[PDB]
Amino acid sequence: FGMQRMHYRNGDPQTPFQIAEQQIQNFQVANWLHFVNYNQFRQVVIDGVLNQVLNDNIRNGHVVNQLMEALMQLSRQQFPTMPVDYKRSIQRGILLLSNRLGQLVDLTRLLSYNYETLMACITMNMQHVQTLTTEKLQLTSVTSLCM
Amino acid sequence: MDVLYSLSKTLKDARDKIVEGTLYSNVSDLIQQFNQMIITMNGNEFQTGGIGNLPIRNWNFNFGLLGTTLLNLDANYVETARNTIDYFVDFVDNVCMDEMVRESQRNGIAPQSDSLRKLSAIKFKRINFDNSSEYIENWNLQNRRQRTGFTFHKPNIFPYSASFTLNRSQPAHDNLMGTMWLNAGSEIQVAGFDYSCAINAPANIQQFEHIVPLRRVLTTATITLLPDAERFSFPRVINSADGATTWFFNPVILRPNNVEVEFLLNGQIINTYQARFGTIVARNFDTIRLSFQLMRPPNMTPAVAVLFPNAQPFEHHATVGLTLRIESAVCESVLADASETLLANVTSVRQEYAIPVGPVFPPGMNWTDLITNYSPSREDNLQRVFTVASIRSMLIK
Amino acid sequence: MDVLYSLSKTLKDARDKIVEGTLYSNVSDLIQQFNQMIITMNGNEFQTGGIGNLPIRNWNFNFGLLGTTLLNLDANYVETARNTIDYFVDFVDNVCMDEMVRESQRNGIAPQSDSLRKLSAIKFKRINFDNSS
Amino acid sequence: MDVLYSLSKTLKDARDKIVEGTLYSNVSDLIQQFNQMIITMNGNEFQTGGIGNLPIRNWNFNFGLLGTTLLNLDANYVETARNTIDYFVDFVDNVCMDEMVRESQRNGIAPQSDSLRKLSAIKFKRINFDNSSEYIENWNLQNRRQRTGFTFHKPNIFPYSASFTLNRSQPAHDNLMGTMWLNAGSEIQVAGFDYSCAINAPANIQQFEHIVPLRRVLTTATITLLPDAERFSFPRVINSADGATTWFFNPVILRPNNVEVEFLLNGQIINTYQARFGTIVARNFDTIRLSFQLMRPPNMTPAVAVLFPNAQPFEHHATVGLTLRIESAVCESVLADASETLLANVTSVRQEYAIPVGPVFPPGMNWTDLITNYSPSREDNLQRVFTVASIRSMLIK
Amino acid sequence: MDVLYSLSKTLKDARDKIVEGTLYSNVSDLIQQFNQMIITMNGNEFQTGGIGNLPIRNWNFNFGLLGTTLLNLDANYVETARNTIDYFVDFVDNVCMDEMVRESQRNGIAPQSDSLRKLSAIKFKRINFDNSSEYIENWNLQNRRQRTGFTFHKPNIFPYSASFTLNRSQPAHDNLMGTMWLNAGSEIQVAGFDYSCAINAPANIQQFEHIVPLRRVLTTATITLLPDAERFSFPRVINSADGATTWFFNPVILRPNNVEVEFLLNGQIINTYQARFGTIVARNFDTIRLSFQLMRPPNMTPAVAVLFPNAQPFEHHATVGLTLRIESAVCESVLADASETLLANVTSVRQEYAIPVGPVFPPGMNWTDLITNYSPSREDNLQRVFTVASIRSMLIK
Amino acid sequence: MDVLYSLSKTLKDARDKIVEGTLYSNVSDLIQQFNQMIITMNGNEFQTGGIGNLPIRNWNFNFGLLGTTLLNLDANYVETARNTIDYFVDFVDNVCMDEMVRESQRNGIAPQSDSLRKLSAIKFKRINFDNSSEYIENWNLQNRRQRTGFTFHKPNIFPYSASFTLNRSQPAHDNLMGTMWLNAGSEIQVAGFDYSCAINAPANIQQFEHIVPLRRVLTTATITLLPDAERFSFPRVINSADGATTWFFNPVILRPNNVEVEFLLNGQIINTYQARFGTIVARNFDTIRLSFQLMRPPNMTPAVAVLFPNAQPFEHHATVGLTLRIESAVCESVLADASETLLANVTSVRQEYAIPVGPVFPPGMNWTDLITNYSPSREDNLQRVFTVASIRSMLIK
Ligand SMILES: [Zn+2]
Repeated sequence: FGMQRMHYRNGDPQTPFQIAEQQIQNFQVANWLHFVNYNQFRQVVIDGVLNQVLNDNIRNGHVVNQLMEALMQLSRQQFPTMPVDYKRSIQRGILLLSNRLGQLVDLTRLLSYNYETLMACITMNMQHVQTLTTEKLQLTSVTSLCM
Repeated sequence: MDVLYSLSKTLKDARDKIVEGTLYSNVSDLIQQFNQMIITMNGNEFQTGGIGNLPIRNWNFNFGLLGTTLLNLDANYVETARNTIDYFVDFVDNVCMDEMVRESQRNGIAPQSDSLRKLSAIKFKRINFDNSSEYIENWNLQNRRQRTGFTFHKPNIFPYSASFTLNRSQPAHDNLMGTMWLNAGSEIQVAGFDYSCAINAPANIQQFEHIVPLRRVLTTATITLLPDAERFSFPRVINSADGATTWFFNPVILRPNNVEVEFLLNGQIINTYQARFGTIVARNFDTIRLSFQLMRPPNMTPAVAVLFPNAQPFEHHATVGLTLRIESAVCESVLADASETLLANVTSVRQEYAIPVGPVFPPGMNWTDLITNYSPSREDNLQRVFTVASIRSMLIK
Repeated sequence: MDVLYSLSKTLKDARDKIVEGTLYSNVSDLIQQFNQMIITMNGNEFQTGGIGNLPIRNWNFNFGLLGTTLLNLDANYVETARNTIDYFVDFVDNVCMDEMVRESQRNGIAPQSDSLRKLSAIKFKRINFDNSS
Repeated sequence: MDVLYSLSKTLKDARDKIVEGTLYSNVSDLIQQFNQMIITMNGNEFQTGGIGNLPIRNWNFNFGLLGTTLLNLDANYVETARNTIDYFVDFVDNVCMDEMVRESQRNGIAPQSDSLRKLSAIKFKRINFDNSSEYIENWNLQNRRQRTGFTFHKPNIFPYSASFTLNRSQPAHDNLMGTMWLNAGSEIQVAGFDYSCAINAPANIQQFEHIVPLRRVLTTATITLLPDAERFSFPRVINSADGATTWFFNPVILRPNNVEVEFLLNGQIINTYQARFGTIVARNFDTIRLSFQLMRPPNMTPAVAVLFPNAQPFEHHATVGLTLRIESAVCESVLADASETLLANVTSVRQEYAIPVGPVFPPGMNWTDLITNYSPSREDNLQRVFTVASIRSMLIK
Repeated sequence: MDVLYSLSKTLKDARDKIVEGTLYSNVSDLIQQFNQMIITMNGNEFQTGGIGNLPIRNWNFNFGLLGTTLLNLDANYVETARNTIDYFVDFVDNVCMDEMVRESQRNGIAPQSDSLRKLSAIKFKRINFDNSSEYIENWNLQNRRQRTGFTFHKPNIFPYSASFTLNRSQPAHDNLMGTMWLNAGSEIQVAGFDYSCAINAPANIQQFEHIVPLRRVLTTATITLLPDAERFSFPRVINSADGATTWFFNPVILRPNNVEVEFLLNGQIINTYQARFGTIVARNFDTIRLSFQLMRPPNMTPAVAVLFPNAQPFEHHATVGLTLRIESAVCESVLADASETLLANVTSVRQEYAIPVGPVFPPGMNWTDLITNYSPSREDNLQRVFTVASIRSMLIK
Repeated sequence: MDVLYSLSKTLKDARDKIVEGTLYSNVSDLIQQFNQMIITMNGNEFQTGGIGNLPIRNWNFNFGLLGTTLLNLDANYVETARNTIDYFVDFVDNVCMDEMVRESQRNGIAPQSDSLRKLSAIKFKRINFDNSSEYIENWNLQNRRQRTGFTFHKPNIFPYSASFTLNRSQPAHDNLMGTMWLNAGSEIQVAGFDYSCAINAPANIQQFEHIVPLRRVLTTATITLLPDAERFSFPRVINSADGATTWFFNPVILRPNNVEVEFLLNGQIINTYQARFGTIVARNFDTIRLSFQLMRPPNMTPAVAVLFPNAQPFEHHATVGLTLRIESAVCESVLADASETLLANVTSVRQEYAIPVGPVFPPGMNWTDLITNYSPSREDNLQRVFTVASIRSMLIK
């Protein structure tokens, strides 16, 4: 959208999507950014045990119908000073994702359903605390799971 | 305004639908809207009140989302929902009392309080929900300039005007002629009287006429038209026009001969009714013209012939009346009636907090002085404050 | 008669529920009924009026379906919805004024206008919605 | 309506900007809009006229696009542009004359001609361009129900009402008292006269009063208030109230003592001016109340004392006048004034083609009868037809 | 002429748009036109003035182009732009004062100064820009022989003609009859008087008539028509027709009976108005015919009956007047009015530099003598000099 | 001040140009300026109001940039644009009402409100846009000390001064001589009267003279000069100089012999007109000298010779008048006139919020007392507040 890149300043409690949407007026990318700003788990006891649940937009996979609407908005988007080969490459790389609408709506239906059926067999609390060591995720594995 | 109705509609539904033991599929589409509301309202601060004795309250929203993982809603979920709902209900109560209390001569249809000017942004536009009540439907239709209609049961379209008119008079006040009327609420009671009982009128017939102009154009009105106006049918003493002396009125009642009730819109006769009583209909009108006449009875028994001599002393005065009561009507502008309590809520908020008289509304919210001079700026202010009163009447009982 | 109430109930709800910025899950069950209504009403032509000074109007329905892919309804969806709703509201207004004006001594409970006699088929029965008034 | 203004704005700019020899960068953003207009208007057929003597014309659009490859526009491009522009200007001229001639009692703000009902689709919505004129700005603001203002130079807010009032009268007409007035255009000339010159009034002071109600609420009006109304200051003979006899009026002019000019809005005094002449201002008003009084001069030279005897024959009658001229005012509704020619264009189109009298407008477009009964349906029709007249006045000189 | 308007339009826009700190995309299409102007005007020399006291100035253009490489215009660019603009503004000021001062009987629509004859080449044709002002639009439309219209507020269409006419007269001047009039600016005040008050006229009715021929055909004129001409309603002494003796005029004012105002075009009645006052409209006319009549009042009170005896001494003379004021009108030819200042600019330039009287225009630029004999060669000269005055009024305030 | 006009010009253009369905190339240069405006205004907080009843409002700007790339602007872009535009329009409305309400004796041309003192930094200088309106052009030209001109239609250059002068008088008041005048708005009506009609003056000629000094130098004025001042031509009774007694004035009107109208600048005769009526021109002047004279008619009919005896009782008094009406004029300083509404906007803002009387402007914004003593500090304050009123009149209708 022609905007200057942000300097983050770590000390704020505001994530880059959370500053970005207050700086971006689209009604299509802003829907997606405001989803991701406040998707978090919802703490409720079910039969005694506390559980960390998704909202129902992730749960039935309907939220991907907005991410792909926000992605093919970034595909009809001319960039003001990017070189054209890297721009055409990044627009077609977005179109690699935005043409798998149903294939990823159904994938985040399946992922959430497996999380559902295995969350029922939890018997201790599902406490969310930031652990010390982290399980490293490769985004290459996410691109593999997508495509 | 749309987001304020949306906040109140979700809080009403979440007091109604989110109960103990109910199935989750009954509330699965409401919890998502309530979570969207929490996500939108977090991080924002508001300030309500500051006029009259309405206290300044600061509002800060820091709430967690509600759980989406139950099958039947247990009492934990109901109690945390009741906490969040009670805080938001107190917030929207104070926003509505901050908005009904303010007014502007310049553009009254715009929000005047700081909280509702802050809620009128597109950041808060994702709060928005269905707009199903009549006042928010007519708000959204008049925000796009389409035709609206408010359905009123006995609308207060007439200002209080109890007066008379002497077509024939003298300082003796023993041979008078003219009309008397009571315009009150939705009811016109008119009575033309002659003391001579048309003993010297041509063809023993005296023509009366009473023209009531309205302030707003009523549409599809059911009207009970009865003869024999009951209030102007007993003896009374009445002050004169200048208030100097008083004159006596001892009526005997003839029936109204040749009743013609016409419903005028821009001077054109829309509906007319000739000697038909009971329930009548008037489809489109802003002026009501009652044309009744007093005819001297040509055959009289000896009990009647002693009442009306040919000479001067008339101890019994001929009087002919009509009664016209608008039972229900559809009006494009806002009014008050016997069904809603919105004007009562507006006056209760303006009188409870000792509010100074502003530039638009009459002192003390006098509805007679408000419908006597019903300007379009006052119309816009009245519609805005009635819409906010309807919103608060949804939340606060 | 049932389908006429159903048309009017969906048009009332779609003026109420389909607004700018509202969440899609609030309107996810209404857009399916409104699309069923569009699918049923396409290809059909109607003729209203013809008695007194009520003018003869011809009605032709050729509309596209509404999108089912937003998360929050933006103003494009609201404007195309307002167009389709205004055409259907004008249609049902003229059908109701064509039906209130007619009467019959023989069997008055039956529909008298040509448009409501055409709507009383089972082709139009999938328009039907809740009957709550 | 928006697309009709857009067609006319592009045709005006393309007569202005597309000239011979001009640089292409001056017209690079106009040729794209004109090509979008050609692309939108092709394949469509229209039919204008059909009422009165306005002839039925059929319009078919089959045009090629304009070239986008010159550096300086040569005369070939100018000639093909002038051809396409002349055809579209004739089209929009006949659409505007087809729209100004029609009216409706039901909803006058809607387009009435077939061509403008066809242009009100979203297929033609890509024609749309900037809306910079005052009438299309107020059209777009009142299409969303916001506050508007039309700035008028000497507005024709007053209907023509030349009449009088006799507070004291007799059939001899030799000792009269009361006011006379001329309300015309933007000018009120009022004059209260007494024949006795307050020789029996209490404290030798006779109070006059003249209340002019307006039809629409004027805002921020500059008003020249002068004393000594010039028209009612010379001798004249005047017919009576019933028109039976005539009475003579031989005025001598005193100055107005204790002038109080009040500007009432809904009965509330907004502005007041006590014995101040010259240019005054009235910020918000719909009623003008002039309260001047005639005081008998207590010291008179022998040339003055012969004019006003104590007895009955008054050959010189005391007369006191005021003049109030609204120079410029901002009104939310449409009016006519001395600056625009839009009412003249509307009447010229309605009189040129011999148009029958419809349901809304007065016969012959009588502005006195149009502002005497200025109903909101007539207001909507007048605003729509004035907007179309402004569009045609942009194209057709 | 087109390139002179183009120079002035670019200099006006470059004083407006090229400011400090503004974004380059706001001025990206203006700097290219201004650079095209610099590229065209370099290498050329001009010579302005040389008539009267207008000094001879030599103009040489050697300027560098403006930079096209900023994002926000800094103050360096603004200062070098202000230098180049001030030199070009002084040049176009002296070219406009050299063109308004000259005239020709042979073909006045052609440029007369040496500088504007040099600018009328195709070498300078790439200077050309949009032609959006009313005078250059009507210049370009009349250069192709199409219909134009200048919209005037109170046009000076009437020459000053204050005179009278005695239909019945004698050297005693005690029983006179006829009309008096004042034609001034846009206002006709006419008054027919009879000293006998039609005491021997047939049916006690005296017919008056006043025919005003115009010089140019007005179109779509809003006209305030009032009765009772105010200037001819007080007593005055007036010289005779030969100027020998003076006669006295003591008017009392009757109202005008049977007013017929006709608007003639080529002898054909276009519009007619019978006893209608207030604001009227006249769509197409070049002659105004006022036909009012004086009727003796058949019923008179004793205060009136002493004014009009049957015998000869009439100390009170019956007088009946009308007033007709053209508020705004569209005329195809150029005129002067109360809104523009173009005639004032032309006369200021011709009087400031002590210019000799030429062959076309009247001495001292007498507008009464210019509109009295308004020949087409004088029309062409007046339109050319008014167009150049509009150009200079754009640049020089 | 420049950036305030720039904010208002972009908001006006973005209400005009950014509409639904318009092509992107029509608005491609406006969206970049509006994004530069958003980028500049973010992170800044303002505070408006705080004097009288003008409420204190705090302004915080946190908006996203309009960078979405469209070919035709859809309704999403229009709605988010309308939100941002409505917030900025409310901001600039309150800044303009905060600036028109304040004044300073020390340096009035400087900004007085806190918001406009904060906007006068170079951080906000990149907001700046074209300065095309007349008031901001004259603001920018007088900020560099160059010549300006405001074009007024009927300027209010004359303070209200209705008075007289008795060159010959006595306590009997039966043989008077001198001038009377009305200076109001743009109109001078003067009338010299002699009761003897120059029966003992040398050569039967009485010379009158009336000198009107102006407050600011008018330039290129079109002036309607008519004879026979209408207001001083009917009989009236007038209080004396000390206000003790009243004297009678019964005029008969002679024509003005030997009219000499001179237009003085610094005592030098710029223009002179000898016995020429109708429309005249005055190119540069600040004093108007009217020199008319009353000549006794040497030949009189018997109806005239009875009016003017040689002895003392004069029942008919000779009176000679002129009328001078400035239709349009160019003045370097700001004024008020019948065309603009800027003074009305300033007085409406100062009267709506109940503002105390400050050090510079007269109480109640009396224009007569403001142009009576029109000091240069009051001139600077008036020009600044009129410029801000023009800005707000662009945004707020
Ligand atoms: Zn004017």
